[PDB]
Amino acid sequence: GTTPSPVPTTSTCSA
Amino acid sequence: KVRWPDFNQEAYVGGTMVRSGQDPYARNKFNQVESDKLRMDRAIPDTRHDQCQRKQWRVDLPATSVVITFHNEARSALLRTVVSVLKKSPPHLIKEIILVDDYSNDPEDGALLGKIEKVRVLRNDRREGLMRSRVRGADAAQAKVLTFLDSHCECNEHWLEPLLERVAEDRTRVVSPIIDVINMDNFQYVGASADLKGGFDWNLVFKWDYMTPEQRRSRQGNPVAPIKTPMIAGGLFVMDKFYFEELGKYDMMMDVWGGENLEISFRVWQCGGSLEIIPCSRVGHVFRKQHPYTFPGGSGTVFARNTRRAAEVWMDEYKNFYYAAVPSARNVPYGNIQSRLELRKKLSCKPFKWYLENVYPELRVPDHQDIAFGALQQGTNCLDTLGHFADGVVGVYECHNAGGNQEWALTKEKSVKHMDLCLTVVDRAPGSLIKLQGCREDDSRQKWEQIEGNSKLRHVGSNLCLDSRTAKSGGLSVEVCGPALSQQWKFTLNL
Ligand SMILES: *[C@H]1O[C@H](CO)[C@H](O)[C@H](O)[C@H]1NC(C)=O
Repeated sequence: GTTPSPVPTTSTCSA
Repeated sequence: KVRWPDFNQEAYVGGTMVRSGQDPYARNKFNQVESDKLRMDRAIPDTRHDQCQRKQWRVDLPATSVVITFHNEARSALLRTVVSVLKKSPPHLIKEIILVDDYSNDPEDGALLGKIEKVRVLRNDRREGLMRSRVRGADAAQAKVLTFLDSHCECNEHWLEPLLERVAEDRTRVVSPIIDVINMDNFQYVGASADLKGGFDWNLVFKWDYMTPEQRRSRQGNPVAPIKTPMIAGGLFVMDKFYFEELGKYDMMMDVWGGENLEISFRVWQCGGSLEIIPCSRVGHVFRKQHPYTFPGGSGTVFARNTRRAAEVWMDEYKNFYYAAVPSARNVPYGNIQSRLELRKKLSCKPFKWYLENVYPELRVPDHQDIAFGALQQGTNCLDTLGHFADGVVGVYECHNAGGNQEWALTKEKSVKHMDLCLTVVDRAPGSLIKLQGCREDDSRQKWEQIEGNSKLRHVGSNLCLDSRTAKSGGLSVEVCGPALSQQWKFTLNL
């Protein structure tokens, strides 16, 4: 198996 | 031998269905009840950009051997992976599907699938790990091009041809699809943001990076162009078999845990190849974590053997930033690396500094004389500018691992700095909010220090500590130092 990984997201506000 | 449409799904999934009362998520961290409700050939939406539908390919593209490694996969998910490959791919391009059963508890999960047209099953007599298993599958491969998939994927419309066309043109390209999301709870197939690609911080765990403004501008101008990327995302890539062999396959001294894409991504880039994401190639995948791995935590040790084997061979002096991020790894045995060092020397690869400058310049490197660096963490929250500027308050906010307003350093002059703003004790009365102000080299109000095993931040020359107890009331404060949860702070890198 693969190394469990997070679903593709990022911060929902911008720098 | 049976053609895949004639394969008896209901008999295969069978006695492995979830009983009422059993945790649906127990087998492989996603909802098996919902996986089992789907048919093996279930329709999925075509998430490709419209331009992708206007592409034609030569009939003489090279065929591939598809190598799927697995360990205790949910049967419905493993079978749907295989069927997706067979259903969505031009048959001539599938030389074979090699399933490498990495010592699953029941050897029937794999053996029963070997009845299917094109499917060959190799079973490991002990748990070797994905990397060693992929080498076994690759050594067994008959085709000139290898395709590696994970065991809980679903290929989309014309996923394979765009990948093969890149590799057939230049054998030094290692190419992947855009990964679409198969929700772990309800199994709906959807697209993620197009502005995300693979990356990592100095802890060397995979993360998703948000494209920079330049990269986003470039993507907008051609949303189907291949995208260069610093780190393979996911279980999924295509590579010329001879190139895979010439470059050193995988390091056969890696174990089960972590690092599967790290060593190979560094090696491919440093030794003259490239990594790409191909937008017209889509494959959905069941991601199994809801959150990033926590650091500090036990993962840093779990992944250390494989991670150190990558860092010690490839990263030159930059391995020190990894150990700054993951001090628990520093002393974990990782085996002899002489043969991989020898490979690097034999292949004439570039230094890691060259990788950083030319492949991953977005990874920010500490200053030579920084004391600490990264984010300043408190539980799952991070010190954050909240988008403020000079004279504004500072705050705390959920750590998003995206840099930005959460990017800090503890400088040689003992300041806590973000761009040209510094944490400033404008009022020493206990309880008072601190402020962002322009960094000035000799301002005593801007001096801080790590104390108590790098677990708190005290204002130099005082008994005041940085405190989040005022966060609801307007921002972070200075408070009399004491044994308070709200006074725990730790930089992700301690240099
Ligand atoms: C988004 O804005 C919030 C505040 O509204 C935080 O400052 C957060 O850290 C920001 N995200 C990034 C990526 O800097």
